[PDB]
Amino acid sequence: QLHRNSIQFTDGYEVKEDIGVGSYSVCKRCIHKATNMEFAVKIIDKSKRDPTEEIEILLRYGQHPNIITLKDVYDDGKYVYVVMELMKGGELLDKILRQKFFSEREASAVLFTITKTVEYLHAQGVVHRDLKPSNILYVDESGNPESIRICDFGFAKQLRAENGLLMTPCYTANFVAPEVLERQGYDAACDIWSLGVLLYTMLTGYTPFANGPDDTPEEILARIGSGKFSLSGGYWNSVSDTAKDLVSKMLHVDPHQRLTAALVLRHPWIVHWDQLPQYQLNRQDAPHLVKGAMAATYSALNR
Ligand SMILES: */C(=C(/C#N)C(N)=O)c1cccc(-c2cn[nH]c2)c1
Ligand code: NA
Repeated sequence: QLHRNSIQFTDGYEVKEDIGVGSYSVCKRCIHKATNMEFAVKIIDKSKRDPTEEIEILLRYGQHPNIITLKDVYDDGKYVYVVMELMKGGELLDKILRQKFFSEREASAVLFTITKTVEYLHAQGVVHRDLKPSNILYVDESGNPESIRICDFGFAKQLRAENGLLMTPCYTANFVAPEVLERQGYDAACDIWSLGVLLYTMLTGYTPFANGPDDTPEEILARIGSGKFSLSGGYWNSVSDTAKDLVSKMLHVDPHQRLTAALVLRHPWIVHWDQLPQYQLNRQDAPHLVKGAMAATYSALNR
């Protein structure tokens, strides 16, 4: 169902500064010349990536408030211009980490919102397969969890049958190759590991498997081969046992014994947050450092 037409992206929009990334494509700020409104547009090179899987996901699931919403799109025959909502409130992790007053009850509300979003996607047989915090942004500076948006679904995937059919993890019979009943069960928990990395970084101000952008890829991959990230002492003293127990299983090594989004939300730190610290978090603060550390962390994975 795509695509080409008379109208061109140019005709309805003014391009602007490059706002980030990217691997197979470049996102840039733009304006809708009619209303002079601000949007963001990811320009994918068809010769390189195939937008199909991503765009579809966005059409159906964009309705989700906490999911980046798809406001428009074109294909000029060369690239594919996907207009989604521009995010003013900046990066979520980056924002939150500069908050010297932030409480567990408050970090529980953020992660709740994020996992509730991911649980939905999971029952829909869709995996992001890139959850690194740079893809979770704030549509505005309201600082309310309802401004949270998950973004850049370029690397996500639907669960399909061997027949090429939409499917849900509920339905079973209709045939999909066996390895895909595998890679979906991983890619799902793989998202849950990444959320582990967000909650760990959120309660402390450092990422569990890297100190900084300079860490060797081997050492990061090495730290991970183990797990056994430290939940005691330092910035782990004043924190809760509950959340500590939570971060452990979200970050658990076995894709299996590791938590599922659905169970996460059932963990008492998420449900029982009202029993949780309303007071700030002694946290190492190097928002720049942490960012550069995460970057070092994911490159080691994917490269
Ligand atoms: C787009 C790229 C990234 N990352 C990509 N290849 O998807 C991008 C980069 C920064 C910010 C946005 C964005 C989307 N909505 N508002 C801002 C998109
Ligand atoms: Na949305």
